[PDB]
Amino acid sequence: HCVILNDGNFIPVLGFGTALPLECPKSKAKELTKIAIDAGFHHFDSASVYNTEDHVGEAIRSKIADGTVRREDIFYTSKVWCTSLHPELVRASLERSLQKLQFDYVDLYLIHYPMALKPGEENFPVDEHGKLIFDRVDLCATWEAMEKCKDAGLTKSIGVSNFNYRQLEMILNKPGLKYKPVCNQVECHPYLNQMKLLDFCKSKDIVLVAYGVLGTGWVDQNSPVLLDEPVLGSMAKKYNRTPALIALRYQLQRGIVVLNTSLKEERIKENMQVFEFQLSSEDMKVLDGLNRNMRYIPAAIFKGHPNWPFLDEY
Amino acid sequence: HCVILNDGNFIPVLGFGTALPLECPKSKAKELTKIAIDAGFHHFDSASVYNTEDHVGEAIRSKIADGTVRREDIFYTSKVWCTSLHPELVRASLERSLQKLQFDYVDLYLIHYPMALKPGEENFPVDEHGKLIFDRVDLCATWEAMEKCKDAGLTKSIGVSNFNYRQLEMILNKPGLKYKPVCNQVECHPYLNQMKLLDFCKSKDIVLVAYGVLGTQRYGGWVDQNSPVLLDEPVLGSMAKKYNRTPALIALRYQLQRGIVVLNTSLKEERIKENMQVFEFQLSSEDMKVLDGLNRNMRYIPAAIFKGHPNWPFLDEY
Ligand SMILES: NC(=O)C1=CN([C@@H]2O[C@H](COP(=O)(O)OP(=O)(O)OC[C@H]3O[C@@H](n4cnc5c(N)ncnc54)[C@H](OP(=O)(O)O)[C@@H]3O)[C@@H](O)[C@H]2O)C=CC1
Ligand SMILES: NC(=O)C1=CN([C@@H]2O[C@H](COP(=O)(O)OP(=O)(O)OC[C@H]3O[C@@H](n4cnc5c(N)ncnc54)[C@H](OP(=O)(O)O)[C@@H]3O)[C@@H](O)[C@H]2O)C=CC1
Repeated sequence: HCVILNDGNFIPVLGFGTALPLECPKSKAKELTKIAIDAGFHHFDSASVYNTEDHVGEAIRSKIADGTVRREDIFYTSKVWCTSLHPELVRASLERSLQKLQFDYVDLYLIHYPMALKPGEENFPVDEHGKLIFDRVDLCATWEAMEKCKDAGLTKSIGVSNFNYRQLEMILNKPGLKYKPVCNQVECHPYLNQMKLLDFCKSKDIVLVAYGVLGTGWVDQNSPVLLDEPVLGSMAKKYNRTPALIALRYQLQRGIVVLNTSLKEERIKENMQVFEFQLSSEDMKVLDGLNRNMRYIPAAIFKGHPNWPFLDEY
Repeated sequence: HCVILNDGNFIPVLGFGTALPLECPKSKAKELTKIAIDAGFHHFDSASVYNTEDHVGEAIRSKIADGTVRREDIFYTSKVWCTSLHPELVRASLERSLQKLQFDYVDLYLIHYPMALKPGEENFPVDEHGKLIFDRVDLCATWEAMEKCKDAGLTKSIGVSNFNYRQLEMILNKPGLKYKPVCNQVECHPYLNQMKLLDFCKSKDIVLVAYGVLGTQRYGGWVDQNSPVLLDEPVLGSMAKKYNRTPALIALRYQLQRGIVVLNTSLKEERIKENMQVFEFQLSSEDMKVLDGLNRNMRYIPAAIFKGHPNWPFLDEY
């Protein structure tokens, strides 16, 4: 099951992300990758900052050798980090990724955040007081750097992540614009259905790829989470499905491309089930009523940045 | 190595926390307890809300049965959750606990947080909008319930956890006070040395028990997790090389020489052992004030779900 980006390319509605817990060995990514592939996953979401590329790349390659899948049956997304938003550093970043993955190209390249930091190896440069050392950049300048990457054939498509209405407009209403972003990858779940941004994105032919659709110290990790919501728990029993699926399907029927991950092979398989059922129109209106502007990933570490995308209503 | 509490009792300066990562089956705790026991640990920090007591109590009893340790050689701590802060519930919890652990008594009982929630089985009662159902309670009335638990012999010592200046004052300056809290168990580490709260507690014969002394980088998603991490702190990493010790160890040593009781844990037996090494070295006076200069008000455990509560302890400077 796919959908089609405003650049004529197609993308799988269900994607397996590859960001790993701080603990887990980069190597773990590789194993989980394979698992997903054998589970039917063809869409892999990764980023240069995650530092799992080289592994996610190895895994994909491995399944290419034993012919379990063809390179053109795999949609691989990579993202450019904040420390490489300066035009001249955008392409060096994508090639570097490609080098680790040993791919000729990627199927999607995103600007990870509409914010920039001091260029350098350290993905998180900081001062003597421990504060992230920001940096200003002409994003429209960065977007051109991306368009060229698409023209250079390094990526079949390009887009953005964690961009807000204005920031998206800032690019759309760009003088000279050649390619519009095919998507805005943002957190979106029943407690943050991102409708206002979703409809803006729809009225521009841009696809909203969702992450944090299930919500990722003792008290906080044991505080009621998203998949605890009774509006789900019950509705889950209704369809004899698990709440996480109810959560998944909900994002799907909205025409939202949903990402997702797990370290448990038992759950990874379970997520393909999202195609085994539909939600009544009445239930969809019920989930639309759970929203409460609960942004689980605010990117706290950025707050004082000139471009924090989450200050605006959307 | 012990230290004495203002109630005449002694407490091990090094204890093991029995909290478990959301995943790990409640059972894991048992195994982990036994492990640490066989590594020299005698102080075990626990709490009702963790639901690891019956397991932690099974490990201690098992080790008592095979003559590896005697009961009186184990300093066990429990805390009363937010949902049982009403005077008429405090003792019910403590007994509930003793039942699962199968202990005649606990060595220390603390008020887990200065905030209360809707009495009930759910430790995190919420409304139809996902918000926690707060509830007001007269802390002093609770402390009176805490004192009676002492006299009833159910606990040897009593204290508070995650209290700030004012909240401690509000207990100390309590008319008719019988037993001052023996300690204030808070989060404390090189990036949050709690110094101002530390001195106040000392000037009041209240010991300070530090948890999260190494870096949980919790609360927040993957993004925030990457932010500058402690064990990577150069000032520590270097200093560690200077004594041929691990950074975490420099961190545990730093808290000890300040008269602080430290809690710590791990799921790696290799690390649980390595911890005893905190007693094999000393940090020079100079190195001590170097680590003092690391502070940066970095609270990793804010108890975010409580922000809106009337008694959220982390708004005041301390
Ligand atoms: N562009 C951006 O800004 C961001 C992109 N992402 C992308 O999204 C991917 C995943 O998103 P993430 O933020 O982790 O959040 P998710 O919404 O995927 O939820 C995270 C948690 O879901 C749990 N889970 C998975 N399957 C099930 C199930 N069937 N039932 C119950 N719980 C389940 C997992 O637990 P367990 O591991 O124990 O199974 C995991 O910790 C990343 O790897 C990345 O590619 C993420 C954040 C930001
Ligand atoms: N009353 C309250 O409100 C609270 C009480 N607590 C108490 O404090 C206890 C411990 O505190 P906690 O917040 O967990 O924080 P800790 O500082 O104990 O962090 C625990 C982590 O330390 C890691 N670790 C242990 N030794 C080393 C080492 N030598 N080098 C590197 N990493 C190491 C472990 O990782 P790994 O497992 O990978 O080895 C483990 O996950 C709890 O179990 C609980 O009893 C905690 C929070 C709140």
